[PDB]
Amino acid sequence: MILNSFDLQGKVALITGCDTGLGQGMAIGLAQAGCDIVGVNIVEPKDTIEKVTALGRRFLSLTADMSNVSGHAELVEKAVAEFGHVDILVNNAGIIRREDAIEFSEKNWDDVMNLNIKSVFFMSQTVARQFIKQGKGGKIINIASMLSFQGGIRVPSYTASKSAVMGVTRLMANEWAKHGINVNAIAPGYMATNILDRIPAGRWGLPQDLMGPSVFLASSASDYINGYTIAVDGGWLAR
Amino acid sequence: MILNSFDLQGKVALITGCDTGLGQGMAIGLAQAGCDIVGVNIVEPKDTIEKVTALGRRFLSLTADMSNVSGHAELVEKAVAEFGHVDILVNNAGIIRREDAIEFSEKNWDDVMNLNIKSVFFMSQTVARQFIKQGKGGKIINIASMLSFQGGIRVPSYTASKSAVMGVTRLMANEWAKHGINVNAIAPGYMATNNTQERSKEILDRIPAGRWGLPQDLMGPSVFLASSASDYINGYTIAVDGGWLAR
Amino acid sequence: MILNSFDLQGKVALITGCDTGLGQGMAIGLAQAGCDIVGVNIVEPKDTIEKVTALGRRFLSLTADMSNVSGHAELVEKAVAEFGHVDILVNNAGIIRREDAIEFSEKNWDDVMNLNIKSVFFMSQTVARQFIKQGKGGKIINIASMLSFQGGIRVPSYTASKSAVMGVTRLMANEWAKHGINVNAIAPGYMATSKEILDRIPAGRWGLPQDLMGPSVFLASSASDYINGYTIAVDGGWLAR
Amino acid sequence: MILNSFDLQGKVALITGCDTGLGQGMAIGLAQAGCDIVGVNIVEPKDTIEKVTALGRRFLSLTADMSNVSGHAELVEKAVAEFGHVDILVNNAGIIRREDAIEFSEKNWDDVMNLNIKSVFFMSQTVARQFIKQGKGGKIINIASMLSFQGGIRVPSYTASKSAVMGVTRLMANEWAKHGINVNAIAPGYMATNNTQQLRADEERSKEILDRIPAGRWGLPQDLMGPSVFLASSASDYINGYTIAVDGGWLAR
Ligand SMILES: NC(=O)c1ccc[n+]([C@@H]2O[C@H](COP(=O)([O-])OP(=O)(O)OC[C@H]3O[C@@H](n4cnc5c(N)ncnc54)[C@H](O)[C@@H]3O)[C@@H](O)[C@H]2O)c1
Repeated sequence: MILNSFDLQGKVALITGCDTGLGQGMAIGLAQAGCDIVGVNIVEPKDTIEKVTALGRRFLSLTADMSNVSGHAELVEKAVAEFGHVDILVNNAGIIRREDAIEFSEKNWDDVMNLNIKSVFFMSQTVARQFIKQGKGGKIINIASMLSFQGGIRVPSYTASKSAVMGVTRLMANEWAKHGINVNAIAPGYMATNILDRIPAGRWGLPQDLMGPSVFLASSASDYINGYTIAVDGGWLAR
Repeated sequence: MILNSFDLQGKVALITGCDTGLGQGMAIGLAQAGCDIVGVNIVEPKDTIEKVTALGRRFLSLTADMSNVSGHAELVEKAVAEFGHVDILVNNAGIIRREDAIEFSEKNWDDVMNLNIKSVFFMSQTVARQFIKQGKGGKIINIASMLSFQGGIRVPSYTASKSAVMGVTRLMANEWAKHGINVNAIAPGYMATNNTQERSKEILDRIPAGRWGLPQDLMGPSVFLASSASDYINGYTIAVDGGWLAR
Repeated sequence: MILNSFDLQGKVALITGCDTGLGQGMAIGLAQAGCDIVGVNIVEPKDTIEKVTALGRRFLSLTADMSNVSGHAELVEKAVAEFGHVDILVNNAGIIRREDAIEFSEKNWDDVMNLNIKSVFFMSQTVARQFIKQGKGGKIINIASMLSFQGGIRVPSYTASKSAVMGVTRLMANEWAKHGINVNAIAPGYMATSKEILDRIPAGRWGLPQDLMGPSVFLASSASDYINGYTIAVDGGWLAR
Repeated sequence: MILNSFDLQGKVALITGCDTGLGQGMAIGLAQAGCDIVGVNIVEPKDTIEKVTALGRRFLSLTADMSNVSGHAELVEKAVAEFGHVDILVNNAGIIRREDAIEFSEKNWDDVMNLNIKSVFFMSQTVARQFIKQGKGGKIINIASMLSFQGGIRVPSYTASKSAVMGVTRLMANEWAKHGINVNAIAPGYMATNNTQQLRADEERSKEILDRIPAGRWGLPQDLMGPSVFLASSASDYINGYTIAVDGGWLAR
């Protein structure tokens, strides 16, 4: 029965950057579908923890700067100790820096790239090693952007990193499919979080809009989807 | 709770070409998710009917050449009687003709384009009107292809039609989002069906999944795109291809 | 010497739909680069002929409905008889029909598809047969749209046909590239051929027929020999935004 | 008269990585079209200098590590001092590192990203500042890849960087097109240069790729001369933010 394919009962999902907005939405969405949650945040995710534990699921709350790639192995070791396994990774921790391209600083380049693409690759690598050891496959969900498709303005490192996310998602699928690993991405549109007439849906997107697609991509219901980016954008890219 | 968003209890789904292969899979998947099915076919979908009814769901079997666009209005009327509404449409009925591009006949062009794109737009329109009348939105799922993205060989009208499907999917979402209608597409990879019956091994080694797709692989994605779980996805094509486009 | 690679002296270009605007621009640009021109139009391209012949180039004006695919072999035979060979095809003849998608007529579907994609495929087939006979390769330039990439509104058959153009361009390259035939497309942006739209064009101006002269000469020349199956946007940055 | 639009007489082009292969091809093509050339290389590009000067054009040879973004301004200042202006930038300097993704080292990440995307953005920024000062527009040509479109294997930082090139090309156009600056990219297909040397030595793999190139041949440096001149010229003035594949039909197949 196909509805069972969406059910994430007994699954363990590690979501970086889930204290608020989109990442919170996705963490709560995965918990609602049955996942226990490991969070990695720089801010304590109390509201998320309350909402996750209120569903009767567990939340392991890890505090770390995701840009420190040497730190990743331990984060995943702790998750594995606490739950026995890690099944799903959502690489949502990210930042944006706005400055005219002609003035753009090296700091505003490095900080964004270090988090939005470099740490995404290395965290995916770290978790994939654990998936392989487990031998039962795994799911990775990266977070792309409309700026994976279009250039935008004043955010060169964000556009670069998000375009890179879409590309590296393809490579990870190509290389790791043999390990039973799916790697896909969600590209949110313009979301009401920390233009409107160009959205066919006529509304801003919300964290709630990412719950369904994230459960879908985290579940057996999307097993033959791999290396692909799915726009959750109210039709932005269509117009 | 989010798992309730995938539940299609009480919905009616019209699927074209569901007697076999991919369409059969989507019809059955939609039925398992709670849908009553309306089939439109050239041959009786006997197996599909038995599997849909075995789940305690209803199946209306309509028979028609989908390429006849004047006959679409009636098919939707027949559905609205009996079931009372139509909430979901899957435009899966299609064909392919293989012939060297330099020799390609007008017949092999028209036959493919009439079904694969023309009939798809006009059926979507017909069902869209019904959606608007009903006033509670709706879902359309078109079927794209790897040949919406890549050219292939010896199938100019197929590549043309499937590329056109990806594009009209965008327009229909743009124009009809205001009516609460989501129009998306699934692009299957290389699937084991009648459509694809050592050349095989070269392709297979370029599918990261390492296996042909199956009708079962479209059940999850089709239920997803037919449900509230995908409400902010519109005008978009999702590849279900085992990583083909990634390689 | 690379500038020689852009020189189209001795070449013959068949352009459909070149009486005005973009098609006229492309025919003139090709003529400026050295091409003699064969036009196919519904009416005499009088102004285009004047401009081409003023450059010292030949113009053969054929009058026909490009949507009649049974007529193509004759059009190509006439071009080959007049000049001895045909080297370049530009499939510009096209139309658009605007009408709400929910009300869209079958006539406004058929009319647009017959010309914008069906005739494009069959004209390309017709000319490709001639290219293969000649044995010196050839060039096909199809005309795509921003609506090959985006949906638009009120023009279902236009979007269908132009999305199809981008796809069939890929397939024709796949099959014919081995013969030295290059099949590519130009996707013009918003051309002068309101403020809301300009503010989303990075270049901050409408495109002009002259903006297609360089790209069409490039894709018709030796300078683009390893480009095949590809659509090039000439859009002032529209798709980037 | 349109052929004049391709003529780069009086123009000055700065090409990074033009000692060999693709970059050398583009430098020579630009020089054949009339450009004086500024090279930025790790060693003196003797062959390229020979060929460019034989055409009657000037070659300013700069030796520098393009990954050092602090040194870019000085490179451009030298160019401007020599010729009075810089009109065209080709961001060709790049590397690739092959290693299983599951094992991929931090070094193989950083070295590739630093050159292939970071330095590309900052060199573009440096030259764009000069274009704005001059007030006569300018051309930037970035170098994408088939791996801007497809994933590949064993080269995560390459795929990341080249996908990022396609994206930043869009943004740079968005911001700078108003100044008559055109930022575009060329995506070479499978070209017979050092980067495909190992691949081409494997007879079996070589044929599997070649059989999937519709043109039925590998690309060569000469195949980028025309497209680079085009993108560096007034003939492409309404093309902006776009990546053009020079791939013999690879992406079409
Ligand atoms: N590898 C693949 O199988 C693949 C890949 C991409 C897209 N597709 C598309 O998926 C769809 C399903 O094809 P398939 O793979 O199951 O093989 P298929 O040929 O068995 O499916 C075609 C379906 O359409 C029906 N049909 C044909 N002509 C019709 C007509 N005139 N009116 C009504 N119904 C008609 C057939 O009876 C059948 O049920 C098609 O649109 C196909 O082009 C398939």
